[PDB]
Amino acid sequence: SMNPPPPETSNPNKPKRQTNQLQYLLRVVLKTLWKHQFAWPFQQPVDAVKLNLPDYYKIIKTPMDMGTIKKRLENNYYWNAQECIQDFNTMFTNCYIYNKPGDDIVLMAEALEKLFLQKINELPT
Amino acid sequence: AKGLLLKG
Ligand SMILES: [Cl-]
Ligand SMILES: [Cl-]
Ligand SMILES: [Cl-]
Ligand code: NA
Ligand code: NA
Ligand code: NA
Ligand code: NA
Ligand code: NA
Repeated sequence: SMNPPPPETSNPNKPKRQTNQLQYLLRVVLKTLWKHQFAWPFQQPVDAVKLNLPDYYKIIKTPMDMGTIKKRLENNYYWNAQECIQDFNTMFTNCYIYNKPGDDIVLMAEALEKLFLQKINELPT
Repeated sequence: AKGLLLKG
């Protein structure tokens, strides 16, 4: 019934740094992914209370969303780009796991993921 | 599905 605490976006014990690849990922999020027409269901944690999804956090034990990722980038939470890419993969996979093929939300995730992977394939360095 | 269409 209740929502879990959302994923942390800062941790005083976790080392932080800025890298040009992490800056590129933030640029991709802000310029391209955040304002995509299909972005809005991914811009914040799934609110199982509002949506009355008592099973969501029984099925999804590693939640992730683009609002969390964006804040992590803005707070320099990550040590490397791979951590951030893994968070994106987790977000997309969670959507595929909870929902079912043919759902419009799955089509939205697939389109966002296709665009994200295009941007990954253009990562600098 | 999550009922997102019902939100609005
Ligand atoms: Cl709650
Ligand atoms: Cl990096
Ligand atoms: Cl839905
Ligand atoms: Na640094
Ligand atoms: Na760097
Ligand atoms: Na549910
Ligand atoms: Na890593
Ligand atoms: Na709508």
